[PDB]
Amino acid sequence: TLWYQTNYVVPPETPGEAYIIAMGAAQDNFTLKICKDTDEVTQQA
Amino acid sequence: TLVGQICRYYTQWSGSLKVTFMFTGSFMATGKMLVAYSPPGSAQPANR
Amino acid sequence: CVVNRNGVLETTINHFFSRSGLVGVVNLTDGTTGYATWDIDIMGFVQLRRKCEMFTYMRFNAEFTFVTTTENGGARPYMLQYMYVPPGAPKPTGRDAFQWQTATNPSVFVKLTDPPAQVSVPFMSPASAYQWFYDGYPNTTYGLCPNNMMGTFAVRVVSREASQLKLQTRVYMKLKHVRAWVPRPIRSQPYLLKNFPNYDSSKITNSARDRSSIKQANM
Amino acid sequence: NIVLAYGEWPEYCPDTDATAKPTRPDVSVNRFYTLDSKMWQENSTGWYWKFPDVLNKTGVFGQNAQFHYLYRSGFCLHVQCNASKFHQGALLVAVIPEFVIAGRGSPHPGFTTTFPGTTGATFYDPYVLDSGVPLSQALIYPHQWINLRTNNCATVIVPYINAVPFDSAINHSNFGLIVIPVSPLKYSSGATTAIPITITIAPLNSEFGGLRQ
Amino acid sequence: NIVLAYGEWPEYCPDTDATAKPTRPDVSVNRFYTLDSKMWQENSTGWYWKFPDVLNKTGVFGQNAQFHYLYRSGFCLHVQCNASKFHQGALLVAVIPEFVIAGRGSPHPGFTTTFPGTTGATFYDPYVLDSGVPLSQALIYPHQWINLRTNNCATVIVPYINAVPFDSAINHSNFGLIVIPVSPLKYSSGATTAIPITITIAPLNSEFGGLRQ
Amino acid sequence: NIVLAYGEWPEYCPDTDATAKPTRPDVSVNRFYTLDSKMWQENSTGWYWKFPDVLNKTGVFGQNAQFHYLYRSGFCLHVQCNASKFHQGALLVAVIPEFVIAGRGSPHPGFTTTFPGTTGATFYDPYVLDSGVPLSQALIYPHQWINLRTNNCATVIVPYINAVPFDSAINHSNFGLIVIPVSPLKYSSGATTAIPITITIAPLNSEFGGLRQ
Repeated sequence: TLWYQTNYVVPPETPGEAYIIAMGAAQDNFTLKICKDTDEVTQQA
Repeated sequence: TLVGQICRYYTQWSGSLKVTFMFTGSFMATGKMLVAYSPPGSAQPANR
Repeated sequence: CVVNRNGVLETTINHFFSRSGLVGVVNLTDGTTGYATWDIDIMGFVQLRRKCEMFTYMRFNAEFTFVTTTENGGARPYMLQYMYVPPGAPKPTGRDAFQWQTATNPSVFVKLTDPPAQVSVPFMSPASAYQWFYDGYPNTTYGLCPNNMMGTFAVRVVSREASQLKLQTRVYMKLKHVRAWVPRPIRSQPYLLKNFPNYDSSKITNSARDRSSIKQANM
Repeated sequence: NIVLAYGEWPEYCPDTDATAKPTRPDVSVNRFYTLDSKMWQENSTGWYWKFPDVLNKTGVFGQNAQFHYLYRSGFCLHVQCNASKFHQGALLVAVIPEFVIAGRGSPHPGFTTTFPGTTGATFYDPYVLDSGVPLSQALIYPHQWINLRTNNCATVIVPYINAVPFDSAINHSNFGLIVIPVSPLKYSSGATTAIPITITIAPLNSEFGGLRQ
Repeated sequence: NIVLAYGEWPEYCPDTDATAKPTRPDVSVNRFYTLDSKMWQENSTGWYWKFPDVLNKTGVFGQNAQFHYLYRSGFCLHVQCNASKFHQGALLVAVIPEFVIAGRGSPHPGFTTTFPGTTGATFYDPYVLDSGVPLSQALIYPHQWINLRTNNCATVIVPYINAVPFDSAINHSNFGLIVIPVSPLKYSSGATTAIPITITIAPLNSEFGGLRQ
Repeated sequence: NIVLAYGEWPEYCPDTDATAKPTRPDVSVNRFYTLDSKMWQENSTGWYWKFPDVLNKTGVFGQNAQFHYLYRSGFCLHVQCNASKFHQGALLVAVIPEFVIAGRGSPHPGFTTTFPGTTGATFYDPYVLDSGVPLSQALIYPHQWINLRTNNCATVIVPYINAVPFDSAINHSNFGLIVIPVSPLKYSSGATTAIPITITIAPLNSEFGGLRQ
């Protein structure tokens, strides 16, 4: 989750909106297993 | 994301993930946030 | 539920291409041409196309298998011919022309009742590796690389009599000693042309389905 | 600070064949070229270039890429932007090898669509990079964030990534440079509307071989 | 005296994976819990329990099996009964792993049929153990006779018998404890009718990992 | 930077009497609790809390102060506030032992007047601290200025100040934390009206002894 602890404080003459992007990856102990063909692509030829 | 794509192959998987946030505001502003994780047994929290 | 780890023998790049799959279907129908040509291209189905465009420079041998049936199922004994054309030689035109008796074209004579044939092809490009993207010009001359020509097969039944068979032949493909060089992200949009990445920008598919709002984690 | 692509430090020829011969130009060609500076607004959408196509018909290096048909070099991109502390928004610098503009509408693209010249071209579909590739996965490449509250430079060193160890410098194109505004730009009223973006390019170890005319 | 199941002396984790971490509780949880005591009569038929299901919602250990979803422990069952020298009959103490109540009448069993709670459930078919298994062959398991002319205690130590080295403590169930009166009880008239049976349970080397709420 | 009250570095029991025994909790209770954040305006007047009363019914520490009737700990208050460089005004952080709300109007105070709970109470007479004590003399105590042009943190370490070396954690109250805006807050128009104030509390060397229920 992502809660608010204090409302966003601007100085005067500053737009009071912003954006927060989110990034993700995997650590080093990440393992896999039995192969399987995919599902997202649908058609053929 | 990419790690959400190759896991559509490879029927089972395990490991640890990190999540990185970053911010796109002006230099003057300042506000605190709370980034909380919940354990996978139960539902999401309700209050602060 | 799962507490232990697993191995790294299966996530490697040699195993990621190692198992074999279908790539092509041809039809003979001798009654009436009497043969069937087929180009060598791994960009036949979208399932193998979406995997192999995760990279940009690959280097790999290959080995094929020809598995044939009849139309009904009864496999009477005959004798076929699977030829091969290295890139630069002219393809066959009729079933009895003089491109079936040369010495540069390796032939494979196999019956029908025997177990299926098998043959491997070495790496055949003047470059150090193949390319799957080529920016420039060697309108229609855009993006056509002269360094992916690999050859044909030109299946032909062997007779003097013009037998009345109607056959279907499948081609399976396996890769060996694969070394891939640089990565790139996976294509999301569907395909329209066989050799161009065009994507019909009048409508764009998204990468995630929608939901109710941003405050409800339950989808 | 700097981001070195793939860990190379680009070098000269590895004692190649069919050179007896290839010249090594002096510091008359190792100078910081500065291309033109665009303008980035509230509703702007992106830019890209091509290499070594934006350096042609320009300077001393223009007088060697059109009279030689063997070529090899490595570049040092130095993207810099200038803005005060009352603006916001974030750019994205990415150096992608083998950059192909696809084309739209169910129709091959034109000449100036794929070879822009010095003034770089713009996008139409920044969400799918005009190749059917989502921007969410687009950070496998050498990337470096320009974020207008922390830093104002982004230095990328690019080696020679190519299959054949000598290619031409007119028809082929090694890579491209995309700059995509991920965040929209907002600012309080009264201040400057446009914020510039400038580039700086310097060749590292350029070789040449084989002469024309 | 004591009977040690399968020769183990249960231990901690064997340096398991996906723990950086797992806590080891103090002697606040290593105390002798005492469940309720049933009554055994002339026409009684049997009892059984489940582990670790009869220890839930109870004590400090109840406040860890419902806020952790990784679990591992071993138990020390101490069955004791008290009767004077003018009564007769023999019990049977058996600790069976993977105890499944089947169900009867040619029809799945209910919730409280298979998870009894603290007050243990009774049988209906003591001859076939409610799983189609005859009691004549039922001494492969760790067993220990309580015989009312010789001894009055039966101590069983049970290690952690499980396939996955960490399972949950709510849905899964490791084993069960059956107590079957093989002999009927008879006694001369005038004396006490009911004879009690009490239990004692103490965890050995309980671990916990992963927290909820 | 930090301000250490009276020069103590709080420690454990000095080999006390009537302990054979008292437990020392692990790092499950040594985590940074964060209370709620108030809002400070142009006409606001003050806040205060009580310890260890604002930590009850909260977390793991709530599940030990209501099942033990002997208690001893020391706290680490970490007051922090966030405001841009166009605001002004100065706070005051003071940690006063034995803080008594008196009551007004020539009439004892109520329950929630003297035990506030997590949301702290406000003043009515900030000039005389609701005890008849002037604020001009009120800096004998451990104090630390938060001044919005220089610094934004104020760290106070408090030892266990008490007469009897073990007291209860429900009825008695060790000390309190007052935050008084000495300067009024003014700011030019158009900017943010409210400026938050947040707290952070972490126990140091908490002991417990004697169990209930």
